Amino acid sequence: RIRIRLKAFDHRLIDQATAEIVETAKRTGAQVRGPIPLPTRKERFTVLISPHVNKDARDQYEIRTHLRLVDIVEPTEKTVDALMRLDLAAGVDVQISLG
Amino acid sequence: NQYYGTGRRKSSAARVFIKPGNGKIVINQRSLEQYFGRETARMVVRQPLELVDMVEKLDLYITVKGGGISGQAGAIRHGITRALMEYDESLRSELRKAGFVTRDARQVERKKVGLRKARRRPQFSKR
Amino acid sequence: PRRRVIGQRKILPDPKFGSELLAKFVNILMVDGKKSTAESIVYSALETLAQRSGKSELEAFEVALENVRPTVEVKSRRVGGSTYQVPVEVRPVRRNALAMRWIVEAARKRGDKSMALRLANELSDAAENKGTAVKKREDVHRMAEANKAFA
Amino acid sequence: PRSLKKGPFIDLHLLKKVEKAVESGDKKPLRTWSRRSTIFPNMIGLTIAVHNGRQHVPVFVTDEMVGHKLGEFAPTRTYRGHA
Amino acid sequence: GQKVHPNGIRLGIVKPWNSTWFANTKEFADNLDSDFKVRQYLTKELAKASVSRIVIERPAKSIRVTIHTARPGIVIGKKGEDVEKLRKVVADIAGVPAQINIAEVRKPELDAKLVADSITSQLERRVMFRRAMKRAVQNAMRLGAKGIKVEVSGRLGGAEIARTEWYREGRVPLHTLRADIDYNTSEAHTTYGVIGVKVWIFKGEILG
Amino acid sequence: AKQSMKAREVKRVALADKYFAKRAELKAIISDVNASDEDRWNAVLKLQTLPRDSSPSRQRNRCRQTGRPHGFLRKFGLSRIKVREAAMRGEIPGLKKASW
RNA sequence: AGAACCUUACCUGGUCUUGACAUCCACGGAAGUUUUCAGAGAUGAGAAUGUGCCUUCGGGAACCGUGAGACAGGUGCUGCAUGGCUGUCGUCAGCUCGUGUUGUGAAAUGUUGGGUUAAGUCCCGCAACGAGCGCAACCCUUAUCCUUUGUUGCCAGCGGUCCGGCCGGGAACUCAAAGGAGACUGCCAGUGAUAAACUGGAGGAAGGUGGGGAUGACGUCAAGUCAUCAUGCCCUUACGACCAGGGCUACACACGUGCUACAAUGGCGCAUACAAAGAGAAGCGACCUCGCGAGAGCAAGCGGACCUCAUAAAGUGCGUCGUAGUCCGGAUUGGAGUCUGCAACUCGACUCCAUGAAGUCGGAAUCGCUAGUAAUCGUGGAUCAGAAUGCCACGGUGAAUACGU
Repeated sequence: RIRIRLKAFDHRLIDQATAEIVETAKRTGAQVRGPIPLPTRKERFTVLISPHVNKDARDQYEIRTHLRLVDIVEPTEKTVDALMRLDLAAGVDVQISLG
Repeated sequence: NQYYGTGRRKSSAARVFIKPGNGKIVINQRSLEQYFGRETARMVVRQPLELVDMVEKLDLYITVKGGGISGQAGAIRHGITRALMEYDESLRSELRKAGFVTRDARQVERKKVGLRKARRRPQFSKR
Repeated sequence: PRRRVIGQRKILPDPKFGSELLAKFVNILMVDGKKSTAESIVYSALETLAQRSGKSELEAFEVALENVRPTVEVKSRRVGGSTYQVPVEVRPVRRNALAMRWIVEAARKRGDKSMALRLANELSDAAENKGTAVKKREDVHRMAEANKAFA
Repeated sequence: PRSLKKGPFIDLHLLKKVEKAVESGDKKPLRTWSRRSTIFPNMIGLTIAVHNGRQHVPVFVTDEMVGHKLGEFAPTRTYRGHA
Repeated sequence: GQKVHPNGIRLGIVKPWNSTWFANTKEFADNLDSDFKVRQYLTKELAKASVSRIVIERPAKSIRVTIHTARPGIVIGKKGEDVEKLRKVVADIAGVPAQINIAEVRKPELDAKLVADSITSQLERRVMFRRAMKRAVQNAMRLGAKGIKVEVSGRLGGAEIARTEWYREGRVPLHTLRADIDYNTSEAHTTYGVIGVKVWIFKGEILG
Repeated sequence: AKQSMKAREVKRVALADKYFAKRAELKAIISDVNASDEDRWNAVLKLQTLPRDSSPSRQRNRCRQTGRPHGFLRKFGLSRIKVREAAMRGEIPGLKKASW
């Protein structure tokens, strides 16, 4: 089975990507597993915002890396190649792994 | 046939199932006395049942995750209450009166930059 | 505070006897949020006390409390140049609390070994009308009496 | 202290110098900066002027000084008294 | 240093990001560095061309730049002569295949950054700062800004004691997150010192 | 930071890049309990001979824009101050002010 | 958001001077690759390979070498020349403007007054009428529900069992995200000026801004920062650059902020339960073997809801100690060692064995906190080779009190 790990910072974008991937899968092949949402990584950062000194003065940023696990149960001739061909929107790291 | 209610309190998440029976309580494949060493916890889990005389009438299977002991107990109680509500739907008023239907929304307040804790400010001095 | 009075928060009764007062006492006793240990101690105190005086566990405790409750306490107004301590009739909710607190203090003070034992001893003293808490109460009363002119 | 498996530490150059001295049989003081160098059995008898940051201070090596380092016998700070 | 940055507070809601790519902790810093480089280069090059926003977007080991500029004609030059030239240098800077797109900025009086730049330029060529500010404000208003604020600070008219002056017109709500507040800044490196120019331009509120 | 400092850092990095294979090998040799004493000694001495700037524990992480040694962040390769600026500008992808 | 070296800006010596870092020509050499002796090292002297993209051949672009200067360089001075960024009063409810009107005018009015509010919040009046910046709302998070999607997450009901959700499976529940619903004084009664509101109650997971965060008006302090950065006199064979060692860790003393204690609500021993949130490829490192232990060896699983860090601790049960400077307390020092690292002397952390200071709740005075708060208990992260009792995060247990001004 082809497991697909979509990773992105924007959630909407990721969602869009996932849908597209599903569409790509579903026309060619059959029995797409589904878009399973894994836990989001909220990598936080604190920094001092003064140039020199004021320690209680701080900004707390974060990067929300979202995960989408799409799986394809039956890899056909037409489907996998189609998937390979299909480039998704920018800012969405997709990894594809069969078996 | 088994009825159900979800329990939640602090970071605990109880899964209470109500069935008709003799009144044996199992929490994560352990007895009430085994799982909760604390008397208070036991009391809290039995409270709703005590309030509405169905201690002997119904068995309940529970599995709980997260939080500590007291929190877990609270969650369990909540779950039980929910189950009761589902099952009878005419005991609601009593439950409300008791204060068990209410999800206790008190979470731990986050630590805040500047402060040592949620509210403890560090030691001040003019000089 | 200035703006708004607020409703006192809900307190659960203790599992052994099913009492609010007892629970409150236990809470008062407690330190570092170690409630369980404190409650155990309280229970121990009760049991010993019960053994000593007969009666029940709860009833005896109540009796003990009764001998250390203050009718009247004082407060500092200080409107003049020098300070005037003024007596005030201390309300039902507060009086009960105060007695408990005093008892706890006495227990803490006491030279006996285990905490629970000390507590029990204190309770016994209260029941009999000697000891530390009782003395404190008397002092409080005495002060009020002295300053009865102010009202 | 240093691990036993690693052995003792001595600066290579210093060691070489010591060897040379031994070969010669001379007793002119060897000025050295390697304060971190451990003293060796063969160094006994030699005067070796160890740097203290500022100046080279002469250290006549003895049987008792072997396990120690050269910087131990060349104090850097110079405190007499507050009054 | 009272105020929060108006762009920065709104990135999740009404404002988008400039650099728009994903990368793991391994390659992220490098990517950032690359972005910084390319942007810097672009600024250096297209100073005379009125450039507002460089948007970098790298999918599949290939960098896509998008230059928002008021006058494409100067940035493009002859059709695909200057752009092409830019591209190879961009690629070199990155170390990947480059692709430059050029968005045409409609209404450069309403683009805040551009306005700021203009103001700075004016300052440099020794105009009355106040008159410049007025012009900036007025023009934006004319163009259909719901509001605009501009602020200039330090060594104004070469005066020994530095001060800040600012002109607002219309409404410029900063606490309101849903407000499209185009904020940007610039610096006039005059004979007496630097003169910092801030400008806020309120396009309107977004409803979603 | 100064230019000079930056240059030094760069040099150090270069050295590290150069001498990694050898240094690592030497380290391995030194570690290896199943080995000759003399060999080990040689390795130890060999290491000393190699340049100091060849060590990776010599090089300090500085900001990639300003060269500021302190307040550094690894993910961004930037000092706090610059990082913040980047965030404000929209230049760091995904990064926005966090509240919870 | 981490001084052994580095960092480092300081000291001591040893050295360099178009230079460590750039651009420019001139012309000597392909770059680079390997290795040798002296030196603390910086540097100062040797042996091997190569000639790629193109020439009516006066040669070129990358990358070393030398000399000239143009210049580089400066964590040098001025934050009282500046920008940017920051603190602060203060998340205090304020601060203004246009037009009108009043006053010779500075100014006033609006913005005051009656009520009310967390709020210049809202209503009513009124020479004001309007507007803006702020107080509110929009944003994140947390509390309830629903829909969607179910692996690496889940196990209610089914069969099988090595009694492990592990394996058939199931999509219920938890959980995971994505999208919706929900709270508005909307509904009820009374008080109120026919009001804005207030007081209570009904429902509800939540009630009157539900809890928390982000958000900081005009301005103030010639507040802080020229040593992040940028930027408007001074040094330029040295106030620049390279190096090794030392210092930033000094110690009659005074202050600030913390940790650990002084014990029995405890210490010690044995058993045993319940988290959350994070990090991880020059990385996290199971299992197994060895070591009293720090660790060592071997070495899977894993860019990770999968594997690893990783046993939560307080707690609970049973035993012991019995108020002692103690089986409290752990400083200090001796020995021996482990790991990181070219390198632990100055000056790392941790381990083992020994050693066992002061300290029995602290003078004048002084700080924090109104709830999942304080108090207490552990856990993680950043910087980081190594080096936290600090900082930033996470959950556990969990109070007291608020009469009032």
